[PDB]
Amino acid sequence: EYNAPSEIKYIDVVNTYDLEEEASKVVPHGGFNYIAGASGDEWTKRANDRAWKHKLLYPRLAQDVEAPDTSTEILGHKIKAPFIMAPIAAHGLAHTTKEAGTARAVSEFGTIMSISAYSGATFEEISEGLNGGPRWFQIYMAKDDQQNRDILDEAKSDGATAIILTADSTVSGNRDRDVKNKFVYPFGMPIVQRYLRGTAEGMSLNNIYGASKQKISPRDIEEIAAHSGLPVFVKGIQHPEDADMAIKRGASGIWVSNHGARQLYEAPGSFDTLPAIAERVNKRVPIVFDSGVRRGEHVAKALASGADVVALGRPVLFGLALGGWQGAYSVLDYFQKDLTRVMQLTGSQNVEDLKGLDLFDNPYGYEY
Amino acid sequence: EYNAPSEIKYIDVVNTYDLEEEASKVVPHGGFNYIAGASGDEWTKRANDRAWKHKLLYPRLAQDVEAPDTSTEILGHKIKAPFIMAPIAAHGLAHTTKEAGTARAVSEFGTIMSISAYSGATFEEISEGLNGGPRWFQIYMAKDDQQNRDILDEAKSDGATAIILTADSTVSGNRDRDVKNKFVYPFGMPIVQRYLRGTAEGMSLNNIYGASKQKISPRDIEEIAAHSGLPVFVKGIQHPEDADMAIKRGASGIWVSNHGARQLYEAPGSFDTLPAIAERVNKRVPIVFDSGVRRGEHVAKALASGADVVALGRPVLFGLALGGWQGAYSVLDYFQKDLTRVMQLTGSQNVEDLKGLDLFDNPYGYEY
Ligand SMILES: Cc1cc2nc3c(=O)[nH]c(=O)nc-3n(C[C@H](O)[C@H](O)[C@H](O)COP(=O)(O)O)c2cc1C
Ligand SMILES: Cc1cc2nc3c(=O)[nH]c(=O)nc-3n(C[C@H](O)[C@H](O)[C@H](O)COP(=O)(O)O)c2cc1C
Repeated sequence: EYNAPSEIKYIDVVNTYDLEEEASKVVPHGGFNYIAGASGDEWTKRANDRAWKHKLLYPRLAQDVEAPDTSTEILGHKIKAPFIMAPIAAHGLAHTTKEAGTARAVSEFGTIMSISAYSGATFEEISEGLNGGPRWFQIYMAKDDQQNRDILDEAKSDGATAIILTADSTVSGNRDRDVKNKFVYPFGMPIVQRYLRGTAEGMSLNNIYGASKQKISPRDIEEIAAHSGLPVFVKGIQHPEDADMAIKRGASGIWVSNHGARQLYEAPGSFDTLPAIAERVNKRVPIVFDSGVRRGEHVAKALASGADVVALGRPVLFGLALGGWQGAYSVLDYFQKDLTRVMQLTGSQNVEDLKGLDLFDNPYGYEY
Repeated sequence: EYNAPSEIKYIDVVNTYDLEEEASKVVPHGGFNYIAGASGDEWTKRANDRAWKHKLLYPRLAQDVEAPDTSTEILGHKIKAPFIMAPIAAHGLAHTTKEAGTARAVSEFGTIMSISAYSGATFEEISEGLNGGPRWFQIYMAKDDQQNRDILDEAKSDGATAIILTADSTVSGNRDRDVKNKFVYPFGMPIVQRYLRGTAEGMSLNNIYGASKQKISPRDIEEIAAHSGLPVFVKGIQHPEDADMAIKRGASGIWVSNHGARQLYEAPGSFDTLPAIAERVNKRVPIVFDSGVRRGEHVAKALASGADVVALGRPVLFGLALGGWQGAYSVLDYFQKDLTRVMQLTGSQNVEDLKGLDLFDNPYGYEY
């Protein structure tokens, strides 16, 4: 009973904020609000966005720069721009082509697709979209150790070159939109088919987050690392002590995130947590940053603040919310062009130069 | 004319500070004061030392650590401990075995030897002491481009795997001890003789530095890197902007140093400059730190603050004075054992763990 959009077209992206309102006049109310919403009254989602005004870019003059190069390398992948696709469940809420549609955009653009444990697409559907493109697999710890062995084997057979252990979701955030809407996922998770015992449709949202491992410990990071023989990112980190713990427990990367503000409420905007984590990590492993990236300036500010790449989420999905629809390859291309402008105006010839930018401290915050 | 010590023996190093007074009993007065002294009234040499009290280590308990590993890697060299030998002129002022004695200690210990352009030993004599051990060559640039190509070609043919461009000595520091003692070198410098016309023997350091290039520019960093095809460190950096510049001009490493306080007077202690430089470098290239390292705690604090390795200077030369290669070796062994203790008490199993340490800010400074 779910009428997702199915039209395929390029979009002229002026900015990613307008993509949210664009789509809701076939684009189902409950699924839109599942994608767009966040915990509580969404103050921490607003914080993710307003945090970018805390540290401001300087234009830099006569820097001897032209035709900036956005390419970078992470864990042996050369990628077209320093952004990857974040792992997101249930892309079928946004478009009938679901994760296969996103994978084709990501692969055709030339970056890394992160595949959610809660994908609505089969791997063979996602694989058809990827057409050999690089992919990382995101897992939740299962209570059942055999389920963890089986899903790590699945990801490795499926050509994953890293595992993303999302650790910030041991229970659901207080997602008021989903509660008020009495939102139920309308389709299955053909990858985690080994846990929910009864039915997937008969479980709303509280019973599925509950279904996964709550008692994750550093030993789980050690055991994923040992079993997989792949680099493991720990995703959801906001406190520097968790970054040190994760690296000591064998993580190969730190993924700074608050899950798009969909988890803990009345927490900091994700960008505000990044410098303290980067200083603690002190180059030991690569850092991925997400939660609120909407502009080229945000990609630059994350790199200047210690991230190696950012991950994109909601703007890429925007095949849905509020008005008439937009989000895909056009969105990836927008971010690459947007970043190229920012590189030219900050004196940055290449992605390494972005990592050396000094930012202006704005103590007044958003209202200035 | 100059009766340097010649005895070869191991020494029991309680601390490296006591080596200074002990070396003053065996090294002729002029040469001793050339090694020990610094600019002006030595306030910035004292600052180098007192800066270590600005950021204090925490003991950490129940950290599940035993038998810490001090090994690390820099620019594809596995080394026994995260310290290398700093390039120091004229080792024959300390011991008759001169740079060959230092080279033997460094290669026997298992780290990298840095060769001063103002060595009193030939590449051949140093090569014999190294017995295949890794070496980096420190250039004091000639004004003549062809002499630079020749020096660089000789160093690379001798087996250099990096070039160190020392840029902080375009003129001498105000070294009052050497002025008062009317210090002149008592022997020749075979590597740079080509541009001294005569011999370094009987020359002041003013006149030797005066022969090297004053008008060093970013183009010089580019041209050394292009000609050598070796990674180039820029040495003497204390301001983060020079780090950004050096990297944009093709440096493969930043070497944070104030030359052991022998150059600009009434400048900060070197360790106080490190964090700002590390934050600006932001992982782009490796950082070597020097100027005042005397204890294992100093090695740990440098790594915690963004350095990949430190370079050792005066203490090693004082060891050479007191025991030739075995005395110099005794000092390197002291630093390795000293660091191992500090790793155990800080909860550090390996060198990467040291990079993740938080330090206590001491705003009272030395007198507390
Ligand atoms: C609709 C939606 C579903 C998500 N599902 C997952 C998930 O399955 N796995 C996961 O690790 N994170 C998940 N996240 C979090 C994202 O990986 C990412 O952290 C977030 O989208 C970044 O915030 P932004 O999209 O507002 O920039 C989801 C986020 C959204 C918006
Ligand atoms: C006696 C002496 C001679 C030095 N000669 C050189 C030199 O030839 N080349 C160079 O790059 N630095 C030279 N330096 C600086 C060292 O590389 C290094 O920065 C310094 O020894 C670090 O300070 P510390 O020994 O007090 O810890 C010299 C230092 C000393 C003590």
